[PDB]
This record gives sequence, structure tokens and C-alpha cells, in this order.
Amino acid sequence: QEDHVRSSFLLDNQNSQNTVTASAGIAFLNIVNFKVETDYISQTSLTKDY
Amino acid sequence: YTNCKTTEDGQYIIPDEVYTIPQKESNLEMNSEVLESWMNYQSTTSLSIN
Repeated sequence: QEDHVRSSFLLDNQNSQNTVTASAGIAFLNIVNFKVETDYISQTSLTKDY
Repeated sequence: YTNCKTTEDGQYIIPDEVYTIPQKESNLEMNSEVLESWMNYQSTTSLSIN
């Protein structure tokens, strides 16, 4: 009797997360007040098996 | 079947004009193959402006 068993397992995984927050405020002396804030979140994940 | 001839192991009746060589051979071959692939992708973008 002969018996061979071969088991290969490959796992891959990537997570990528970017965050940006840009704020800007011009605040005069109670005449003009202009405030701007932008936000940007990019979250990805990729898992592969075999 | 005049002589009621029998194989030596006593398993079968054979005609008088034949003879049996006992070659009790067995061959087994089992091949199993499993392939499994798993790809998981996940994305999430989020933009905020004020």
C-alpha cells in the first residue's frame, strides 16, 4: 500500500485605509466668517484564499 | 463435467478440459483532488464637505 496526501493552503490579505481632513476658517471681527471643512475616508480590504 | 473437476481452493467447479492458475491479485487506486478558491473584496469611500 502507498498513500500520498498533499495539502497546500495560501491566504492573502490587504487592508488600506486613507483619511484626509482639511479645514480652513477666515474669521474677521464680526463682519465676515467663512469656514470650510472637507473630509475623505477610503477604506478597502481584499482577502484571497487558495 | 465427467470428472467433477474442481479448482484446488474448492471454490468453483470446472470442466475436465480446463485448468486454472490461481493468481489472486487486486489493484486499488484512489485519487482525490480538492481545489478551493476564496476571494473577498471590500471597499468603503466616504467624503464629507461642510
